Amino acid sequence: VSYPIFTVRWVAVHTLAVPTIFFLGAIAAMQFIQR
Amino acid sequence: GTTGERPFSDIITSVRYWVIHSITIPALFIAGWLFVSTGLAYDVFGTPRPDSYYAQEQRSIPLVTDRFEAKQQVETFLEQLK
Amino acid sequence: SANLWERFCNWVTSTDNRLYVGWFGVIMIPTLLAATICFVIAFIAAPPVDIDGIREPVSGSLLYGNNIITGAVVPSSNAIGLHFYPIWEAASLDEWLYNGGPYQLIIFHFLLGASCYMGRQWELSYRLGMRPWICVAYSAPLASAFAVFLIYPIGQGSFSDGMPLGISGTFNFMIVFQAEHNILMHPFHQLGVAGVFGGALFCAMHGSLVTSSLIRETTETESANYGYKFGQEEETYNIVAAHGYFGRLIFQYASFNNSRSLHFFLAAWPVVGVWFTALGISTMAFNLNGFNFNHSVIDAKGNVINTWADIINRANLGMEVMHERNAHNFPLDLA
Amino acid sequence: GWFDILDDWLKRDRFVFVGWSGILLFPCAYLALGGWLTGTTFVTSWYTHGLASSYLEGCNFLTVAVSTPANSMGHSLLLLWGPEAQGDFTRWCQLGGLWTFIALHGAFGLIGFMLRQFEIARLVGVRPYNAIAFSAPIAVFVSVFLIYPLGQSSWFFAPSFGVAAIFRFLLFFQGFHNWTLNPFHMMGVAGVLGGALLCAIHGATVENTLFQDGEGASTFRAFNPTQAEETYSMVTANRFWSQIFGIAFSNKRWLHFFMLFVPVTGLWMSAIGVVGLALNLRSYDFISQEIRAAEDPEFETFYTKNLLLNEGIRAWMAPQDQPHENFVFPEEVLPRGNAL
Amino acid sequence: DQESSGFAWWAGNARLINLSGKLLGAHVAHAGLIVFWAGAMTLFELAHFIPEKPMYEQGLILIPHIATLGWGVGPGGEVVDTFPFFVVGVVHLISSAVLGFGGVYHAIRGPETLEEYSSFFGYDWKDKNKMTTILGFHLIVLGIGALLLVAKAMFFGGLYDTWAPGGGDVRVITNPTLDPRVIFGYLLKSPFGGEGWIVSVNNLEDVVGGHIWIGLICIAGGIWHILTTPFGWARRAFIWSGEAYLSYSLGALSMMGFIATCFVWFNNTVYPSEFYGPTGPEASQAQAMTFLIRDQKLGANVGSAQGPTGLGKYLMRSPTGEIIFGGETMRFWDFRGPWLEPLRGPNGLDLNKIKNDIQPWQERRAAEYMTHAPLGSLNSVGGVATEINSVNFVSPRSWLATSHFVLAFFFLVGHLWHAGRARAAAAGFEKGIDRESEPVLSMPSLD
Amino acid sequence: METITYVFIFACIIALFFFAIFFREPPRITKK
Amino acid sequence: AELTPEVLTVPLNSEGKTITLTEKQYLEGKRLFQYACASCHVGGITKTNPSLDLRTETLALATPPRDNIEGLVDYMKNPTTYDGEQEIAEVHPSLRSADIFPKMRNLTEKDLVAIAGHILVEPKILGDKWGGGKVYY
Ligand code: CLA
Ligand code: CLA
Ligand code: CLA
Ligand code: CLA
Ligand code: CLA
Ligand code: CLA
Ligand SMILES: CC1=C(/C=C/C(C)=C/C=C/C(C)=C/C=C/C=C(C)/C=C/C=C(C)/C=C/C2=C(C)CCCC2(C)C)C(C)(C)CCC1
Ligand SMILES: CC1=C(/C=C/C(C)=C/C=C/C(C)=C/C=C/C=C(C)/C=C/C=C(C)/C=C/C2=C(C)CCCC2(C)C)C(C)(C)CCC1
Ligand code: OEX
Ligand SMILES: [Cl-]
Ligand SMILES: [Fe+2]
Repeated sequence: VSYPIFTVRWVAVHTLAVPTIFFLGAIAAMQFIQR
Repeated sequence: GTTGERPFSDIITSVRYWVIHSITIPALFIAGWLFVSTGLAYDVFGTPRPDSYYAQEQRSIPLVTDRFEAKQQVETFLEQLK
Repeated sequence: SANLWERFCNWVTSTDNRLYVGWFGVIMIPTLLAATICFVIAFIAAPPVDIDGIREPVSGSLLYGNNIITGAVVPSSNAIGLHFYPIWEAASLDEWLYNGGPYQLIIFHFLLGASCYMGRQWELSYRLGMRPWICVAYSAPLASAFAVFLIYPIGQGSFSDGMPLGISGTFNFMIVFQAEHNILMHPFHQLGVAGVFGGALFCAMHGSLVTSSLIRETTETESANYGYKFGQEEETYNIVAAHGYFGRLIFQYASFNNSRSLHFFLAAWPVVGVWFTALGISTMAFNLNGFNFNHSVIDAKGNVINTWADIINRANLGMEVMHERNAHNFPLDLA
Repeated sequence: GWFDILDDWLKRDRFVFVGWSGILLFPCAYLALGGWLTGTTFVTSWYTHGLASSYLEGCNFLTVAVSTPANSMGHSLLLLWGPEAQGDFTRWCQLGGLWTFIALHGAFGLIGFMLRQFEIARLVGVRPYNAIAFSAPIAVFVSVFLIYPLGQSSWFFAPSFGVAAIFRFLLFFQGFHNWTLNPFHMMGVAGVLGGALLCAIHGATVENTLFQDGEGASTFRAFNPTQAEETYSMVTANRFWSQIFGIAFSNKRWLHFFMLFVPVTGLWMSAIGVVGLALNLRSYDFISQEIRAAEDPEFETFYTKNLLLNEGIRAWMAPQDQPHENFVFPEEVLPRGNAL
Repeated sequence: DQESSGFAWWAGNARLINLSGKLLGAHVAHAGLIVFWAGAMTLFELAHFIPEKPMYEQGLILIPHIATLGWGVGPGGEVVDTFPFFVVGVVHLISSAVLGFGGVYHAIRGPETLEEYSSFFGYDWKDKNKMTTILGFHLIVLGIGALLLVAKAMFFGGLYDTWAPGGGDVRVITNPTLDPRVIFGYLLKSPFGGEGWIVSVNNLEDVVGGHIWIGLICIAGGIWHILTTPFGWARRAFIWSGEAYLSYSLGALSMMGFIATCFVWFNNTVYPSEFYGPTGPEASQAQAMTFLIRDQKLGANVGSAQGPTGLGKYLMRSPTGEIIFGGETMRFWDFRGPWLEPLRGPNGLDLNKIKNDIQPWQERRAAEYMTHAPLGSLNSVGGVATEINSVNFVSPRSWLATSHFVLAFFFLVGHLWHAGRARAAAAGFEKGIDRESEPVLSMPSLD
Repeated sequence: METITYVFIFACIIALFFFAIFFREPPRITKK
Repeated sequence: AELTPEVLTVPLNSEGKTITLTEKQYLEGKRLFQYACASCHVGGITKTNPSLDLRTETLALATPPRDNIEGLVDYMKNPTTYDGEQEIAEVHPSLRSADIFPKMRNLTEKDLVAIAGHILVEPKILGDKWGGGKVYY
């Protein structure tokens, strides 16, 4: 079949995936903070 | 048992996907990393740094005591080098 | 007579009995009858019990100032500990009732019978040509009774620390447990409520989905239940219409279409979760407690920055500091 | 008409069904989950509870939380553009604005979600017994996260969104409300525990009374997705439980409704009890018990024991659990047993 | 060879029930994993091991197992030479490669079945003769092993005896209790408070002696099963199938798993408090000791001291009259230990020895065990759930006991599961009720 | 008075148990 | 709100003279305090004798004075009772009893000074917490 690319599913998936990794990257950096 | 969307199996398997996402996915990661490591996150959410919970001598907590003049009261708490 | 004993064995094993008294039943029925009769009599008329062995009798029976909610069967004395205390071990019944004698008689008989009850849940399944493993599901609530009535006392070194047989007495067991073990901050317990919440969740899930996808065979002013006859050939609900709905609620592949894969999950989730919660009490019976994040996050100077974990610790201290008033003589509670 | 064309699009069978409900559900639901995940990692609870509550401060998955606003705020909605935050975002965060954000948003998200159930059921043409059931989780959230603090002094005494922050909410209700002694609560656990039993027992019963519809041992493949005959022997199941337990089902339609009733009814009862705890109309004591306990220093039940535990909880927790009260409890006034 | 048309993927290892060859590979590859762990872990423990520091404060569970056998230790459990630890570790780790080799080989190269490639090694589950024979083989192998312990104890060095006359030290046992009345007496002992059944062993003479009996008996039954077949009742009672035999051994391990849990938690002898931590009762006993010692030095008469309840602050009586420690520690009046025994008399704790025979080494021993009770958190924070972070510690007795109970339990479930299937497999309905011939439908209605 | 009330209800539940088990409606197959 | 050298300035001897520790010494002391003290002296208390704590004030009224580097260090070698009228090295960890208390074998004079410093710096930071028990947790 000739499937499309940008779809409603694509939107949804990204609304969760994009912030997630951005957070996973943020948290990963926190592991090195100290005092 | 099927709809318009392109079957995940194909996409997660397609070389084109990875050619894209080997760039995109690490990019966000490094971005989130910088968000913290540059101390920006501290200012965006007013989260105290390890040396910004109390004043040097003070051992009291900066508890907000009134709603309407809270914002003003909060700023006053930052004043005492907190 | 073809043979008395041979007939006897045939009556026991008989699948034509209203209640299947099995071979496990031969042990179950007497033990359960002893437990229940002693319980009922105790719960009503038993005298106060010196649970903590400090000569400080705790009354938990109806006739002695209690009601259903407060009333309980008080655990054996702490002076007895893990010692075996049958009726024939006491100078008199008066002494036996004072030292929490009934408690042991009940829990031992119960746990014994309740185990045979599991054994019987296999036997009948065998005699009827159906698959076993039903008893395996019952192993989870049983292992909890075992953990609460036997394992924890063994670990702690006394039956006086086993869960009392009553409503308010059960609440006491929990509050104190939380103080000394911080059970809320333990993975196994968390897995427990996960199975229990999920269980109730899934129970409502399945329940609703099925009953909502019933094939119409009833009148507008007639009970929808009558649209089913005991001993049907075909199904009474449209499992394909059910999957169609729930498949659209979330998304298709996150929905069951296999009734067998469904009911397995329906059984697996709670049993496994309760299995862990049973292992939780059994693990914390040897003082391997929940996470201790007290005074974890501290600032650049060294000051202690409190978390919710600290707020929990304060509540726990109050329980610890106040439980069993006159029972302690020394700083550390190591028993 | 544009409406029916708008309708057409929304009600289109996609991978993730949108629908009219989706216009309410997805925005709120996403912001609610997002707001939590945000505060969980970044926002602090220092200026509101004197607590660290984020990964950024060093909290872990258990100790993290989106804490309630200060007691000063009252029952304020705490709008970003409200008199408190005054449009400021950072201030808004520090005043626990994210709590009312998560709460109110999530609340509407629960409204949209049940509406979705209603909307999807109608389209598929199935009975809405999935929406009726979902009323129990609603009542709980409404009663606990909204009604309860609305009866108290402020949002501050509502359960904070977080693992540990919920555990103290439990211990609090014990110490202060004696929540375990409440009949409505007892019915609650009776429904949940009994519901988690029905779930277990029914699944196991079915899997172990199945017919043989295949030649393999893994009987999972041997199921017919297209109805037809019953996949498990309802008749055998009946005779089984009738002999081991004495009582047994014999009407699948009732058995499944029962599986709906029990857990939904339980949660509803637990809700009513909490609604009473808002006005502090708790089931704390038994007057008959206290009166004898006063006159008679030798009368002791497991009930009296528990109350002493409550006194300990209240005294030792209140100072750091209610900062706004500026509590100061001298060592000598702290209720304590011997040695400990 | 084997795929979906036999079992499901998540039940894969059940496709090997009738593949003796490959089924041997698994057991040999698996046995390598056990040797691998034992080896690699010992070296891991040693790599972190600090000599001038208690073993229980270092999370050791294998090195203290070696210490018990009299290896690298001396007076009071003092670590002398760490070489035997290094040896035991590396030798194992090596043998894992040998076993692992055969394991991999028999499972992917060698014969998929054994019956043809060797009729001696090939077997039939229903072959009651081969089964009791293979069982007879292992019954000897285990039998010799039991004597391997006896040899080390009597000849090759001895064992660590905490009850040592001059104080805990490696001692050569040259007088094993062989009296059957004494030995088999333990089996007739109660499992409750006081009479402690098997766990109540309190001297190496019985330990070594008992193992002599087991060693002989085991090999004796080993020969018996080689040269015989199951009787009449033995055949009409059990189920004879590959799964059935598994189940029997599953419940067996479960039972032993429970016994081991109580052993490491209660026993003092075969689990020295010098290498492991102080046992649960021991620690609570120590606290009573400690403060009895303290306050007495402040001029208090411990004998007549009256506690809050009027029971006896420091000393009270047991239900049978013996003089014991006071407080909540009344539940642990069944505790026996080297440090405490010299204070005990014919009627329990002697008030005269307590008054002026207290030795300094006992005082600090009590202090030691008191501040090292088996209390801790999952994240390893020693003390009560309300303690503060500082002392990173959780008694090895706690780790072992909890771990081995979970395993023991799940194995009892594994038992029920596999025994229930075996009964249904044999009679033939482990795959569903026969749609045509439904048994229940042929039984009269009880209604 | 209270004790009596508690035991009575309890005794009533046990009585019910009996009738529920041994005096139920006979579960009839197919032709129901 | 940080560990300044202003905070790490503790009295060296009885004659008023002071010493200034470093963030390296502090951490090292804190670690060593966990290694050989925390077992009984967690959070400044004394499990085997709750009557005597590690409060600076308590150490000051000791005999001899133990509220300084020199004091504590001497104690860690030859410990005495609160009046000093009795040596307790036999039932208390010390250098002259390292054979009895293996943990004290490694410990060198540098370690002793670090541990001593830790005891004096903690109350400066924690305050009432350092002295009290569960009440201040
Ligand atoms: C449909 C989805 C939806 C819904 C129901 C809500 C609902 C809410 N949001 Mg919200 N939000 C959404 C999507 C949604 N949000 C999205 C997608 C975002 C991301 C941009 C946000 C971001 C967001 C933030 C950042 C905040 C909220 C907040 C709120 C709450 C208070 C807002 C308020 O006062 O409403 C006002 C209601 C209206 C404006 C509706 C008016 C509709 C009428 C018909 C229009 C009339 C206009 C006309 C000019 C009037 C003329 C009258 C004349 C006399 C002048 C409320 C629960 C606040 C909150 O949670 O506080 C704790 C808050 O601070 N929202
Ligand atoms: C001597 C021990 C022993 C042996 C030899 C067997 C052998 C067998 N079992 Mg088994 N079983 C045992 C103990 C044992 N069992 C115990 C103690 C239990 C109770 C839990 C079970 C429960 C059980 C069930 C429920 C089933 C079997 C089945 C089987 C058969 C197929 C094997 C299989 O499914 O592998 C497949 C193996 C896996 C899918 C791996 C499972 C992984 C586990 C669950 C997780 C372990 C957690 C781990 C410690 C954490 C690691 C962290 C991770 C991040 C790395 C096979 C004959 C199956 C069968 O066909 O019945 C005859 C079957 O359905 N067993
Ligand atoms: C103790 C763990 C263990 C062991 C020893 C085995 C052993 C075996 N399994 Mg198995 N299995 C296990 C766990 C285990 N399983 C678990 C947990 C699951 C669930 C996921 C399964 C699921 C499963 C299925 C579904 C099947 C088996 C099968 C088999 C058999 C054939 C293996 C095969 O196909 O080779 C194929 C080998 C390869 C593809 C290459 C793997 C590389 C090798 C084997 C490992 C090398 C080890 C090491 C790194 C090398 C050291 C070398 C050194 C000594 C020099 C074999 C006896 C099959 C069977 O029934 O046999 C007919 C089969 O169909 N297993
Ligand atoms: C089973 C026996 C056993 C016992 C008693 C111990 C005991 C110990 N180990 Mg150890 N270990 C074991 C097996 C065991 N280990 C194995 C098999 C391995 C190989 C992976 C290791 C590898 C290992 C390392 C690398 C280290 C230890 C360390 C330690 C010590 C510190 C304990 C600790 O912090 O762990 C805490 C561990 C946990 C809290 C994890 C609990 C995991 C549970 C069991 C998961 C259960 C979930 C369940 C399976 C989910 C399945 C359900 C699903 C199917 C639905 C302690 C003495 C440490 C040490 O010596 O330092 C002092 C150390 O560094 N161990
Ligand atoms: C559980 C252990 C076990 C068992 C039962 C078998 C069984 C078998 N193996 Mg074998 N094997 C094993 C472990 C085992 N293996 C290991 C660990 C390895 C890796 C080194 C191998 C490597 C291996 C190879 C390379 C081959 C076999 C083969 C065979 C088969 C032919 C018999 C044979 O070669 O013996 C012949 C040898 C003897 C009869 C005598 C050996 C005695 C040794 C030298 C002493 C053992 C001492 C022992 C540890 C202590 C016991 C004494 C104690 C009672 C006091 C047979 C089915 C062959 C095969 O596939 O043919 C079908 C084959 O080519 N095996
Ligand atoms: C683990 C090793 C092992 C295993 C698996 C077996 C397995 C078997 N043996 Mg056995 N045997 C062994 C070691 C072993 N033996 C040793 C070492 C000896 C030498 C003493 C013997 C001597 C021996 C004889 C003389 C006979 C067997 C027989 C049998 C077969 C039938 C067993 C039976 O029906 O018992 C079922 C047991 C009962 C019905 C009795 C139950 C009552 C028990 C003993 C008491 C309650 C147990 C309780 C829960 C545990 C508490 C401990 C207790 C001390 C208080 C079976 C294949 C018989 C056979 O078929 O011959 C080939 C037979 O006649 N065995
Ligand atoms: C607030 C706010 C907002 C919102 C925001 C958002 C919406 C966000 C989002 C966010 C997000 C959305 C985030 C996410 C995150 C995520 C994460 C971070 C995750 C993680 C994960 C993990 C970690 C995992 C784990 C696991 C599990 C769970 C299971 C098992 C296994 C594993 C381990 C894998 C706005 C702007 C509107 C407005 C203002 C305010
Ligand atoms: C069958 C199968 C399987 C399994 C497998 C196995 C189980 C294997 C095993 C394996 C093994 C079991 C291996 C072993 C190995 C070992 C080795 C190889 C060793 C080595 C050693 C050495 C080398 C030594 C040396 C040293 C020393 C002495 C010290 C120092 C360091 C060192 C370490 C170097 C699986 C599941 C996968 C899959 C399916 C099939
Ligand atoms: O009992 Mn109930 O409480 Ca387990 O802990 Mn110790 O003893 Mn008594 O004290 Mn706490
Ligand atoms: Cl209490
Ligand atoms: Fe069902």
